Amino acid sequence: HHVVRKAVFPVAGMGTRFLPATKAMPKEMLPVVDKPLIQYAVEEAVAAGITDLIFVTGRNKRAIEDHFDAAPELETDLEAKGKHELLALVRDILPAHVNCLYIRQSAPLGLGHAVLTAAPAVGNEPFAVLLADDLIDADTPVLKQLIDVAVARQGSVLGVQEVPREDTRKYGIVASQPVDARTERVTHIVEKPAPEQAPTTLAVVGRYVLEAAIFDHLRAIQLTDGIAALLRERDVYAHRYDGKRYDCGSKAGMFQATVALGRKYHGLIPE
Amino acid sequence: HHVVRKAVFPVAGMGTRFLPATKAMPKEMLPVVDKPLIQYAVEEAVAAGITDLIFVTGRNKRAIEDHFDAAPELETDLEAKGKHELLALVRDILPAHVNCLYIRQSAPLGLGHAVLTAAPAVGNEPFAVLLADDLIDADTPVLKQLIDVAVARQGSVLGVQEVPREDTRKYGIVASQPVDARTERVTHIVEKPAPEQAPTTLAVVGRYVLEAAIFDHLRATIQLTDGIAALLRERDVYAHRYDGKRYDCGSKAGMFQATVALGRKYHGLIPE
Ligand SMILES: [Cl-]
Ligand SMILES: [Cl-]
Ligand SMILES: [Cl-]
Repeated sequence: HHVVRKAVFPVAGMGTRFLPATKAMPKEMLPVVDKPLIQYAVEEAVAAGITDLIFVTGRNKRAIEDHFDAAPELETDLEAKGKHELLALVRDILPAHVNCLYIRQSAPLGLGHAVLTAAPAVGNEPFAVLLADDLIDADTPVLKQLIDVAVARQGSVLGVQEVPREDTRKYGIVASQPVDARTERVTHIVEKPAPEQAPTTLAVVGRYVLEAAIFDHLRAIQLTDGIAALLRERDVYAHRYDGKRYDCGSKAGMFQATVALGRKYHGLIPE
Repeated sequence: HHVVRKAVFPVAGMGTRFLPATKAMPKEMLPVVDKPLIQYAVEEAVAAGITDLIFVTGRNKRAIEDHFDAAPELETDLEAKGKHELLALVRDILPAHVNCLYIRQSAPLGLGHAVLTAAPAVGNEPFAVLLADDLIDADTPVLKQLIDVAVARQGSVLGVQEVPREDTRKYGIVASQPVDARTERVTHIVEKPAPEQAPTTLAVVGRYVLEAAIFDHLRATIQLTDGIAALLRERDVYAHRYDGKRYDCGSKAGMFQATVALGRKYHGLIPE
């Protein structure tokens, strides 16, 4: 039976669109108001039952490590000033039920190589993948929505979003047939199809629950290629999750996320 | 059938005996001539067929990571300064089939906590543990000697050696009975006994092949010796008198003698 307790977070984003701010920190450490992108994704994963966090690092790996590892000198300067809500902000980033490990990717070779880099830490277990640039604000954690489908259907699950047909050249797009109102069986995947040639308008977003059989298909490359090959052996579903995704891969999308989440969680309003 | 492919290296040694040098470097990064202690132990593990290296770090974890991760600017400065045979000493520390991952221990709480810290990376597999302060110079990698026993006899294996009775306060000491001329079946283990009350003079050194059932005994409630003792009650634990010379680099005296001896053997260095 399916138990998903490990999650892989590629956190070596170069973030060239955000240079020079990403000169000394990876893209996934840039904050939305007061919280790095990667912390939203970690909080989602932990809310969904993940206990083993696997960070795949690159340049400036220290920004990631220093964020999630304990910081005694900080907690010192904080509790000497009797700051309890603030200590909890730092110390309690992770519950004590949760552990992290770090693996350096050999070179920036894309998401399929980042996932394969995590194999020694995953073993022969299904596992999650979360791309922190896809900042999802949802009433129920999206990874949990995906895990629940993966356990019930017994297969890998890709998170998908309905997108305008005119925009399909921006995304990986599934070819799939409905099996219920939100979940589909995937038969093919196509990267950046022309709008009139796209098989659906269901775009892959950066939330995956993958069976460990994927690793052998990544050793045979791109993650979409490894999933395409996985389908020929095992079951792969897509699930149109309930939630609002902010694409923080662009400055525009990162800016709208700051506005929207600044408003909703911080009562910040533009002049 | 036993497959040992993962090895845990606790590398958060405070090395208070070596302060101030270990202020900004963990103890396991101190070099013996031209090589950090931890690289000798990694090279033994790799020669023994280990492919997944698991470093349990603490303070100054950066020195460990930067030593084993790639360093492109150094291959640059090497190519500009003229060297090229030096590239192999740097790029080729690890073979291409070997990977490293880093877990931070939650606090310096002893070897048993350090082993348990590696549990998420090891899973339900037998695994090796190597303490880099125990620098071992052997014709055959000691970890290989122990893994071969572990596979043949289907149990955990502690690396052991005879020590003077007077020194038993420094070691975990096994009570055991012989199974062949080098391997013993462990019946008990005692942490730092008084010389006159030590059950034997067979000391555990820092090489171990442990079955994954040890993790649950390290969670049951903290010392590695207690985990092994509990493991004995349910599973087989052997001790193996390995072939090789062990230098106790945990003291300044033992690190000094490793530098003199390996200086002589491998670098042609002789006190004047
Ligand atoms: Cl640094
Ligand atoms: Cl310690
Ligand atoms: Cl634990």
